[PDB]
Amino acid sequence: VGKIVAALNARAGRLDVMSQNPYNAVIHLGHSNGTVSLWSPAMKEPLAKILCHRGGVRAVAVDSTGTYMATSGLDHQLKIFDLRGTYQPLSTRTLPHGAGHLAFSQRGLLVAGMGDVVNIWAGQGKASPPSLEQPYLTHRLSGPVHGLQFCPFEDVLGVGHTGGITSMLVPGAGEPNFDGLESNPYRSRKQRQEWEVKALLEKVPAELICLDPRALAEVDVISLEQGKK
Amino acid sequence: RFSALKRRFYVTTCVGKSFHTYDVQKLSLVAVSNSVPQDICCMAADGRLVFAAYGNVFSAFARNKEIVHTFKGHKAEIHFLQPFGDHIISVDTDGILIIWHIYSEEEYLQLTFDKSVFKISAILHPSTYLNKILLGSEQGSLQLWNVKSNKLLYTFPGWKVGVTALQQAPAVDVVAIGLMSGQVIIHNIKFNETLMKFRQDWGPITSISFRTDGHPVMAAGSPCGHIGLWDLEDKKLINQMRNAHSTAIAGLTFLHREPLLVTNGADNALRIWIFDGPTGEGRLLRFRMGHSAPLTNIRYYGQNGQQILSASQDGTLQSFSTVHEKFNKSLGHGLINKKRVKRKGLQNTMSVRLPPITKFAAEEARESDWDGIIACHQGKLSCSTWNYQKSTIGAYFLKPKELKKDDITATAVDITSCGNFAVIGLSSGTVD
Amino acid sequence: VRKLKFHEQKLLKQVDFLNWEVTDHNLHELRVLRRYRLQRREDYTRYNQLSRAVRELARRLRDLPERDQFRVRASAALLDKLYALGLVPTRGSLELCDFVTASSFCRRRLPTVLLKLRMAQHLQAAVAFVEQGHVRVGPDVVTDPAFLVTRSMEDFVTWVDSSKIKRHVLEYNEERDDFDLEA
Amino acid sequence: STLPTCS
Amino acid sequence: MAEIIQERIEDRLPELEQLERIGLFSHAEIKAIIKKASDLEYKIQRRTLFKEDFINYVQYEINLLELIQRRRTRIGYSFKKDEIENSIVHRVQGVFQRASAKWKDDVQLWLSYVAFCKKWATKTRLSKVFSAMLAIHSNKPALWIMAAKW
Amino acid sequence: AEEPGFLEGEDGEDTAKICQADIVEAVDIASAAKHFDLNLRQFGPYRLNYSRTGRHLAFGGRRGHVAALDWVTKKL
Amino acid sequence: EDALLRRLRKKPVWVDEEDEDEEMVDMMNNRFRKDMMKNASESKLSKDNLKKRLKEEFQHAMGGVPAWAE
Amino acid sequence: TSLAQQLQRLALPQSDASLLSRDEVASLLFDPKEAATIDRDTAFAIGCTGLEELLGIDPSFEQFEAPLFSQLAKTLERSVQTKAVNKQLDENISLFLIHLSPYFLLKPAQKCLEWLIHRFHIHLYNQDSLIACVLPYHETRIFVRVIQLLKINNSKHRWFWLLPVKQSGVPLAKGTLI
Amino acid sequence: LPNVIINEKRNIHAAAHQVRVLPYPFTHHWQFERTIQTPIGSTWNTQRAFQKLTTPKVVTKPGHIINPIKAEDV
Amino acid sequence: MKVKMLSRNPDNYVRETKLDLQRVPRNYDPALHPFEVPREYIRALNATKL
RNA sequence: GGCCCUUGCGGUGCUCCUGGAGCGCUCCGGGUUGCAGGUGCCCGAGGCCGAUGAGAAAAGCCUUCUCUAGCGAUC
Repeated sequence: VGKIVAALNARAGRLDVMSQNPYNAVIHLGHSNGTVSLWSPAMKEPLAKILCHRGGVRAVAVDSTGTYMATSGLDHQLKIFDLRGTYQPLSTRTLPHGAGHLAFSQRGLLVAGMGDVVNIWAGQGKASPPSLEQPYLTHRLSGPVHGLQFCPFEDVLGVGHTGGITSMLVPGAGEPNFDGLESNPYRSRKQRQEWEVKALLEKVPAELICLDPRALAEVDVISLEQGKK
Repeated sequence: RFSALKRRFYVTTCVGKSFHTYDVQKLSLVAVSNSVPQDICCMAADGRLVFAAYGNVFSAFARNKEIVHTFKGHKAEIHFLQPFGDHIISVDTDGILIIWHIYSEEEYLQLTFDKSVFKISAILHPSTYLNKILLGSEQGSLQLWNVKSNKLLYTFPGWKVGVTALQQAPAVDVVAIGLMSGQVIIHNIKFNETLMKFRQDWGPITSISFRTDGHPVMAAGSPCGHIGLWDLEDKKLINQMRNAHSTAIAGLTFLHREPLLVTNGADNALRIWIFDGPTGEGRLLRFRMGHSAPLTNIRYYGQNGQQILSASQDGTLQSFSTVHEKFNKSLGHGLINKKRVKRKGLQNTMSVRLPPITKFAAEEARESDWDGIIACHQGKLSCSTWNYQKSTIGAYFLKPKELKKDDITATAVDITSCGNFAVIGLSSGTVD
Repeated sequence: VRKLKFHEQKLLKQVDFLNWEVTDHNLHELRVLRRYRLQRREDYTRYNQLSRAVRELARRLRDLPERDQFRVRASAALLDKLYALGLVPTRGSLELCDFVTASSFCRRRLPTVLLKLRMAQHLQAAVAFVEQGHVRVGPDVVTDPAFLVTRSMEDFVTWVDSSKIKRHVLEYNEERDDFDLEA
Repeated sequence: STLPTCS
Repeated sequence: MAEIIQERIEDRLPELEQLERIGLFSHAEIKAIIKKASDLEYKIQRRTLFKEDFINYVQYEINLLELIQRRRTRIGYSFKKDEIENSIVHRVQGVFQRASAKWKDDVQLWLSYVAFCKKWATKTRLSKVFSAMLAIHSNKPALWIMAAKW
Repeated sequence: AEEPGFLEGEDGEDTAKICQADIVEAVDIASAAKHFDLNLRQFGPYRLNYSRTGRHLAFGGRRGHVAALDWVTKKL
Repeated sequence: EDALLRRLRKKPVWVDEEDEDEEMVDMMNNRFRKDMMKNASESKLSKDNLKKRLKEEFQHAMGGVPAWAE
Repeated sequence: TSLAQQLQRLALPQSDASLLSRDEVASLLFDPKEAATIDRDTAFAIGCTGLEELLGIDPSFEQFEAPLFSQLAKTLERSVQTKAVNKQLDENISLFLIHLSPYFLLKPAQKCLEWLIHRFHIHLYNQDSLIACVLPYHETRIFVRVIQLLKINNSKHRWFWLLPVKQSGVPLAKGTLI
Repeated sequence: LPNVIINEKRNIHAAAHQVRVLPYPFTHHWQFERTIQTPIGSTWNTQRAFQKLTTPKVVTKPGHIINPIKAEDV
Repeated sequence: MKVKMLSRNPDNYVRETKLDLQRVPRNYDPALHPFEVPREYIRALNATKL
């Protein structure tokens, strides 16, 4: 539409660490206190605050399924949290250098960017978090890392740094079978414009964002008893 | 030399009493070493340190700048240095070979060889060999030694010419041997067979390098300044690079897994060659060059004092910066008919070359507007002008109109403070 | 992107990517940037915010009693500064002080004043001349197009000497003198 | 290299 | 587009999984059959249609039926004929009906349909085919003789 | 119809020490073309983003270099 | 891949007694050798294991075995 | 353009755009508009017919029936397989082109070349072999067509001097060759 | 939760979209919630699964006269 | 070492001719298609408005 | 002035070291990392004009999109 639906004051100082949960659609904010705040456009206050580090948090990343949360901080600790109602650190590991950036692939691989070196941790992922015991692949960049992301449906990793941009080969990171009607790499212009109208017809309002994507299904219990009265 | 924490190669060249280090990517100076009391005679590098020998004492350099370890105990000059792990091998003139631990500076082992029977002229440590070194002699025999056991494993009868170079081929058991006659012999030291032989009629073999980028090419230098390229697969001569350096070739090395050749010489030049053209024709890619002939006249240029103008017997005018070598510049050769030089290059146009400059005068005012340098050449009537900003020779040749012959020469030149006028004296006694 | 069908338009009404008038007012701003060539959008913001300050001062001054010495002295002080820069046509009442806009500041820039003096006929040509060092305000040469010229200083904008454009003007008028110009 | 450092 | 083809492949899935139950076919063979069936299905659901695509579809199903028939004798498994063979025959009959509706004037397609009905189909299905033939091709005396001969 | 990729060592080797050059020679020519190293150091450090469809890539430099490209083919 | 490819188609003169001995050298605690380790078990490799380890590193660095060498 | 130069230098035949779309198709026998309406079965039939015709004139072609003119070659696409498979394919294609070179003026050789271009994209992967095969017939017009198949626009390309005969549609002159 | 604070305030804007009453014939809200769980679009279901979910209750031929029931078709 | 990477055959995923229609593979994995409840509610809301 | 397979004539393609702006590498050493208070930012078109005013005019490349017309729905 082209209008600003919400403008929220975090009241936490400078904001530089931010990520979203694709399953949950909520926004994660890292702070120097060591806490991560969950935000939605409807509320003027954060949905939840989770203390994760003894120092300032500088990176945050979540998986596509929305189950696991990966954070790193100034205490040189890499943490994995279970977002499904428990909010406990599943795994802990101390690092020689500091993990500036974090990312998650569609198959559950986790990559951490420490200085000029990237490290990828791999786990079976079948109802389990990635294993921080020993990394899967390593690579050294020309300069310090400034950005990481996985290609959606390819087994490559994109790294941005001072020297330039590099593309790595990461076997087993991309999801094999894509849906032709949602995200087709081999789509024509006419296919693209048909999809865009369908998406625009199906846009979700901002106020429906909650911690539970299925919150619309449950009956409004407080409105029940008001009607019963 | 390869480096740790930095995936780059560095080349180190000896400069009198010091040495310089350059990155091979762009030939940019990265360090300058501290001076030593005597001229450096031999150098070696083992990645971590740089070893330099002067007189009968050799020292180890850290960070490419300062010494951290010095080794005394030799009574003769050292010609050979071989890094061996945490130990260093030094070979003297009289024939003493001593192995030293670098950090503790103690002497591990001392070995002597009879000068009449076996004078060491080349040393090599073959790859993947446990505590084994290969020794070559001027008499022509080769000895394989084991440092740990301190026994002679085997003696190669070799050839009667004499060994001048030893180089490890890209094979587990194959080495390349150069001879004084100009013959390169590819030999397997384990089973004692000669795979192939190559011969050049240019003098002794100076240095040998192997190309490892997927093409079986071998390069051997000559004291004449020529380089021969040999095909190992077909056992033939590929091509020859003539006059790569005016003086004798000192060292040539192919970069690892790269189609690049690094050469230096006594003509004060370090050059890079790339074999990417058709039919494997090497071409000049990069160079760091100074005057190749003894200097004739040097004068400070500018009141700021960060540059000096210098003239040499090679017929060139050059400016050397006193703050950093990145600001060094060359004004070119003395050339009449510059437009012909564009068509044919510097070579094939040697006729238009001018005699070397003997005296010159430079003035800094009006340098943007017109020429500010006047120079007189050897045995020449006319005086030539030069331009500093344009970095080339000027557009005028100043002479008396009435004279045409070269029997009279120019002896004294000067330029005025405002830069408008130049005063030239002649051997006949006329001042204009 | 595609032309919406009749049924699609009803559900997807008020959806337009390029035109967001309520949010950024880009279409109105674009006319200002093109009409008076503005290199940076930031320069337009400073003119617009400063224009609000002039208008806000005038409305507050109006609320003061008419027979007040403070209002009279302040009103005369405000209008003489605006008239000097050329933002207000005459030193009349405070009613003229309300007509100043961000475009009023743009009309006082050097490239558009060059246009009015008929030294250049095209605005992109006028910006070119100052950037290439052909226009001077007094002895000083001005290269920055963002340069508001005073009415008094307007009398003394002219071609810099030893310039090719001045040579063309003198050649046309049969007044070209090699001695005076090149010297 | 596998030479011992001392003696 | 692929919605009709997807419907037809999901209709083809149960006999393939029953064949995997039999041990007649391996899982990679089922994958290859699915791939080639989808490739042949994409050709006959286009906006521009050619007869050779229908012919290739019919020939591929006939070849698959022959391969199944050969393998059943070696295995000795004669159960579940109706789950697989009748489904394939019904699909081929539908393809023939669509092809004959699209191209009525081609006698050769009609004769191929008659031959397939003789070899694999119930006698009443072949009876319906002759009535469709003689309804629009009553001006050919030879077709009357063939119906009377049968 | 597709299967996810895999990489396992043999004779007790550790996958961490395996470098990219070893992978490229052992993988088909199609995937080998996806590994490249753009060298733009004159501008500042780069931030990169992939489109939701994996075909397109856009990146931005600290000094102000903004470019969008299809990365599968080498077009800008 | 190999199936598809098919469809498309002395005695050393000298010996060293220090090498014949089955002595072990510390792969760990040596700067040059620790980069050559593969798993944690090879903190100390024997003489024969070191030889093939050194040889294969040389061939990997050289890019393989040149054709003219054999 | 420094980024543009790096990207155009990084270009490879494997990541060609025409691999991912059917807007344009390269064909020796047909214009691209008609060539984009040809199924793989039709091109395979043309190639098999050309090879069958070639077998009558010269027997020794039979060895090319299996690796290049069979179902296995029909299903095979080079980009999916490794570098060793591509190298073996390069050897087979070079041998087959060496055998084809005497008969290039005949129509069956043109059909076989059309099938090879359609299936293996030899105009991108095997430029040198194709040029070696077609070079002795540089005075003919089918040579001009084969050159028009190639892309030699870059001035630093090996075959850049053959650019005008592509742009103007004229045979190569012998003086330029000399 | 050891170090997690959960905002107890309710999202009134989201609550407006939820169903207020409990529909007949459901006695408990857990019973009604079960029926709405299954998605019906073709995005989340196969084509034949989609067809059986969207089966119309009454199907009439457009042009045929509909007569009253006659003794179970006599 | 044994390594495999996903390599889609372009002839499988791209149509053969201009006359052909585009091939659309479908995956019903719920991870690929999130928000099944809110997305369907909007479609039902749009249906009543139409 | 000098030039002798030449030219008061013209053109190309590579190489030529970032001040801050490719840091970190002799040895030694890196192991047990041992919830104060924040309410921002943006929103003016009127000509003491020139000749409509991203002036005007012409060629070659990509991007976005509009109309019909067949064709497809027969199982």
